[PDB]
Amino acid sequence: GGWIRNIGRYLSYLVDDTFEEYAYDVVDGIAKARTQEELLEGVYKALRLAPKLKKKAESKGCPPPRIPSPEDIEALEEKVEQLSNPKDLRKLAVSLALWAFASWNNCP
Amino acid sequence: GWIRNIGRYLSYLVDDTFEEYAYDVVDGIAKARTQEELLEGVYKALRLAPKLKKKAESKGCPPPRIPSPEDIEALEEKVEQLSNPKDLRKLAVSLALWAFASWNNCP
Amino acid sequence: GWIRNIGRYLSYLVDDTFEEYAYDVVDGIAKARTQEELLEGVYKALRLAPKLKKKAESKGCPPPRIPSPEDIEALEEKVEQLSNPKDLRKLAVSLALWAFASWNNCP
Amino acid sequence: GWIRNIGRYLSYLVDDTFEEYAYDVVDGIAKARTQEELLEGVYKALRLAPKLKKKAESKGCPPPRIPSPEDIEALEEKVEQLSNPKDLRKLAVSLALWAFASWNNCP
Amino acid sequence: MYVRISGRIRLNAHSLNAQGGGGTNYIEITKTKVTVRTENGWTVVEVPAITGNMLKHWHFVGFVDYFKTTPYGVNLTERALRYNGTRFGQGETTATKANGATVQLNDEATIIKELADADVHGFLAPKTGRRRVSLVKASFILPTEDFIKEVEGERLITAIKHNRTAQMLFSREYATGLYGFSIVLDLGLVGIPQGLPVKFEENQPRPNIVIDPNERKARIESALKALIPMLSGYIGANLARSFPVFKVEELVAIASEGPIPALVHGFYEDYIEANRSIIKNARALGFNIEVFTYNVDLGEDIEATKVSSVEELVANLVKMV
Amino acid sequence: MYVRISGRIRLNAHSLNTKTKVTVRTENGWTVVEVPAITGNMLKHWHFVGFVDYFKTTPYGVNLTERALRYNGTRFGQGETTATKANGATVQLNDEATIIKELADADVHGFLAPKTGRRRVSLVKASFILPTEDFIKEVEGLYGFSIVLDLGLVGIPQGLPVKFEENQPRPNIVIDPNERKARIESALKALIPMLSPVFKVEELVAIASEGPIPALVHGFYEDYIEANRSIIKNARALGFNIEVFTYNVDLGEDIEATKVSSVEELVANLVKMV
Amino acid sequence: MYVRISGRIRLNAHSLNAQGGGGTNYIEITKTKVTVRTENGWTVVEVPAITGNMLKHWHFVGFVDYFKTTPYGVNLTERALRYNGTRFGQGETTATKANGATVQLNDEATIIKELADADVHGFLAPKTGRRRVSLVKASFILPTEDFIKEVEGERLITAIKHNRVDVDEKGAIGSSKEGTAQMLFSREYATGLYGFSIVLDLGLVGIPQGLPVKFEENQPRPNIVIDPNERKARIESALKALIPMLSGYIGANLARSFPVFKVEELVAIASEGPIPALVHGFYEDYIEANRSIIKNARALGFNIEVFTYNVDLGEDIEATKVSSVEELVANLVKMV
Repeated sequence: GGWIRNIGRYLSYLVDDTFEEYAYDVVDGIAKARTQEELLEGVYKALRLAPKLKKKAESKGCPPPRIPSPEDIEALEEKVEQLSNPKDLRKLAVSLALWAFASWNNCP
Repeated sequence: GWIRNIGRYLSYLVDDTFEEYAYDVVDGIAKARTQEELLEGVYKALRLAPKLKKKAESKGCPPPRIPSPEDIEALEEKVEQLSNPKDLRKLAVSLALWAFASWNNCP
Repeated sequence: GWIRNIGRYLSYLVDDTFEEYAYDVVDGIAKARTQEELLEGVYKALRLAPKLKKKAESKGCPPPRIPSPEDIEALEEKVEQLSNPKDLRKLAVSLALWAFASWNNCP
Repeated sequence: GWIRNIGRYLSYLVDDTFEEYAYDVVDGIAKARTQEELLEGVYKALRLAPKLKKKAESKGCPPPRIPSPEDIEALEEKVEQLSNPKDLRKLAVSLALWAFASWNNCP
Repeated sequence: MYVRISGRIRLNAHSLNAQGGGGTNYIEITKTKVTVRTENGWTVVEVPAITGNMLKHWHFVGFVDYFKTTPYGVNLTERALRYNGTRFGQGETTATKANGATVQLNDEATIIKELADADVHGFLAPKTGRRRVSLVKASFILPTEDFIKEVEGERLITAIKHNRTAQMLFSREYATGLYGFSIVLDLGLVGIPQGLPVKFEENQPRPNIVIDPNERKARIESALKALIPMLSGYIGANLARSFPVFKVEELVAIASEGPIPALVHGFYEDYIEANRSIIKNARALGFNIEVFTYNVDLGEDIEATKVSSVEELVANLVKMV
Repeated sequence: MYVRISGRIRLNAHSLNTKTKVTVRTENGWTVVEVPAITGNMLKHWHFVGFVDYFKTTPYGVNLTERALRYNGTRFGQGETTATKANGATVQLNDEATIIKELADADVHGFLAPKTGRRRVSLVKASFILPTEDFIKEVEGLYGFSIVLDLGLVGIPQGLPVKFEENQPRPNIVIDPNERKARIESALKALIPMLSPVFKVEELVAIASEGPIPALVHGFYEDYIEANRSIIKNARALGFNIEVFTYNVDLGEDIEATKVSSVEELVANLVKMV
Repeated sequence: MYVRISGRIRLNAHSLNAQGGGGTNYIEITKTKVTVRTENGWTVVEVPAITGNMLKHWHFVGFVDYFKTTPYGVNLTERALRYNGTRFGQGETTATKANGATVQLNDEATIIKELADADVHGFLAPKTGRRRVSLVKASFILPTEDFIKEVEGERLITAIKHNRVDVDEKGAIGSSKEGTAQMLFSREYATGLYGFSIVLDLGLVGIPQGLPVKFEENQPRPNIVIDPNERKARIESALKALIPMLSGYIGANLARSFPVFKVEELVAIASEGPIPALVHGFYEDYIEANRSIIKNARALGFNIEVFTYNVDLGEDIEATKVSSVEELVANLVKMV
């Protein structure tokens, strides 16, 4: 409900240039979310790199990354809780995985 | 609900200000497989609560939200029915996910 | 559940308004490998009863809650049947998970 | 099993409403590792019985219950067949642990 | 001028540095674990001890006591006048001199010059962030391994109770035994800032003495004379009702102008034999080392002055500087 | 003024409440032994009651507590925010100086009021009455004792011992100097009963000085005579003036010391110099 | 002087290298987990330790202390005089000498020429990118296996609690509302018998790392930018820096703890060329593991010269029986 783009903006920081942090493994794991448990594990792995990007963005004259709000985490948690079917789990995972590759204007 | 308070407390161990970066406890809680590992990781995380309480006034930040006895005394028996690691990993990742959220720790 | 009563007493000795800060015994109880170590830690924690009895009134606080003699029986019978390090460590960590909780004492 | 009467007797010299507060015997009971010093400690603790008996009527409360001679005798054959120190000190620390509780010594 | 003192002293029927029961009426001596060789391998024993903080504070007390009589005694903090152990607590940014004039804490040199409280025993002011390493270092006071070898236990401690509603009986623990001690005084930086210990005017090392050199000599002699009420009894706590029965048994002291190795603690049984080498070879390397020995024979080949008391030791050390 | 006394007394029928561990000489390996002893607190209480007794007869002996009059030397206990004088007047427990000017017992023996947190270190320090090694070696009774009178701060608060009127160290006296002298004289005279239920002093060494001096070595040890004679003959050269008095003990030659024949004349000589 | 020394020391009643505690009333000695066989399956146990960073910093302190006296001691960084452990800041481009001069942070040859501590301990300039591998490497200080295994428990640490007393001008303790700067300040105190295996590859001192060896005519030569007398003085200071290391001048809390120190035993090897790193003394049988590492090393063509203190090291091995530590340093510096 609008938080997919919010978390995708943060996820895109792990693939774009001007960051030197090419963590394709976490993006692939989130995109390959077979079940909810390891989908949450992939999201946690993506969030573990938040301090690195947050502190290194100011070291290169770039705005700090838009770390998702706790409301976004609550939305993700409640979406995962009611989902026990891989049918919609696949499309849900791909939804936030696809936003990783986008032409975001992180550094002007 | 019983996860947001503990996650709020956990987010205090890694953030701007509050100069105590302890990624080891978060990593142990998230990567815990059995009940004992999760319990000891939670104990390690809560061991730093007096440090956060002392550091709150040392920097002018509002006092940290120490988890109430109720949520922990419910979480303990919430843990003590999980015979499979699959249902424990989801609980651990849910516990450790909030540690990297944009909380207003020091407004 | 027979542990929160003794957990409150355990938390009485590592919180403010009581000026004890005996982290050593709490860490010993939590980081217990053999049952003898856990028994020694619990003995050390329970040793500081008389010091905290009359000091609470001198600091204008309600008397602290010693665990009832009934629960020592249950603790002993549980530790007798727990010999494997796994369950013993689980019990030891669960004893002091909320030692640093936010119990409301001395209002 | 012959463990609560001795605990009551040990508590009777540490609990309130008394005057003889000798922490030495209860401390040495916990810190025991060989047969001879443990027997010396228990005998020294038992030799405080006459003073407690003579001071019991000083307050009017019922006199303390001295452990029965059979209970004392059982300890000899209960400790004489223990050789390892791990089990020898378990009873030693249990005796001291049973001294601290929150019952009533005498109304 | 650097000096190291060590040896063995008989603390008989003392109560120094008790753990303290606070509210409760049990007073116990502090306990520490030490390792002893025995015969079947290393064994750990819990023994009474006196922490180095106790000895350091008492040496500070003696230093103030013997620095009051010096005509340069105005250069003391107000806290040091009442033997207030704290140097600069958290929160404050100024010091109260003995005269009464306030002393700023924005620089190390001004603190060093204005007051002698922080010069000898160091200081820390967290508000302004100033720090100065203490020039006096003391170790624990442990029973010597020789004594613990043939004491074979019995806890080395006896509890005695005292009386006085306001009527309670409180029991305190008393210890005994031949203990070992060692103190180090690196009194070469007295009156010298840590930030700029040298000046290098004509491209040569020059000590950066910021105070009057006669005042520096007075401070040094007072600091060494502070050892006078250390081996006489004024050490530890509960001096009102205990007053430890004190007598120095063995003493070794080394003094020098340049940096020298720390002499081995007297706790070990065979510290004399190690000291013989650590002193003879140290002099062989080319260190100007003066040796004073009380009630100990370290053999020949060493120009060690055989002495009879403690005050001659400080007298010789003072006349050496 | 600083005075230190160490000696031996032949005591019989001790008055403990209390044996403690003591390490005897036993050159063939140190060993410990339990021997009866008199606690230091009992010595301090005896000195306190003697001081009160000899201070009551003083014309200035009005600045005393009701507790001291009945010899109940409990001093200040928990929960007491005020004290009662000898004449019945009350005194407030909020400062050292205001207590000093009206409480003689709280001055010479120190005090502690926990309710207001006011502390004053005792000016008299006592050690145990231990049986000397010289006696214990032949038994396998003679007793050794040491007493310290740090009367240099009588009537001087610890908060502001010096004033610095124009940058000189001066004794900050908050009482009448004549009253301070009388208090010191009474404290010195308080040793008359301390050396007099059938014990008679055998050997005794006392030292007095206006400036601080190292504590005299305890008379417990067998070799205390040589240690103390070395102490005196050695510390006289450091630059301190020490008056040494002996009781039937000779420190040797090339040393000046008055040979007293009784304790009362010892106290007379000690008080006549102040 | 590729000198390697390892041995057992009886560290009793120390508090070196605490955990800081963030400034609260409880601070604990740092602990690490080590593996022991116990003859019934390898098990890991958590015990106090001294991190190698502390040992290296104290070696640097000893080095500058014994290098100031040498007349060649002018070439020292200004921050090094105050025993500041830092070498170069994150974003600083210049350095300050003792006399107050300015040293650039490019062409590290001149940096090691004009600076002493940065030459022998290495440095790092993030801006320019200069770097230099430390010529002194130290290992952890851990309780030995034979001791850690025979105690069978025995937590060692005692946690003595000693607090500050504060009195105002009215002799009042005070309360929390007035502050009075009172804290209980509990500290951990440990004991035991430990081992150390510090090494010193001092043969590379005064040589830039970019061109360690120069070629005049198809022949190697050391690139000694500094004067040979300066190199000898630096080597002598580095060797003598071990004197206030095996005497009780290591760790922290020296003003209150000052560990009761004694070297139980030690073995050192100097040699001239690259040689095997001596095994740590933490293991129980290291002496045997050393008796088979120097007896046969001399057979391969290494001019190993070994000094030993309280270790037999066989009889067929030509080992110099040193009686103390500083004369071991004298023997080491005899060969400069």
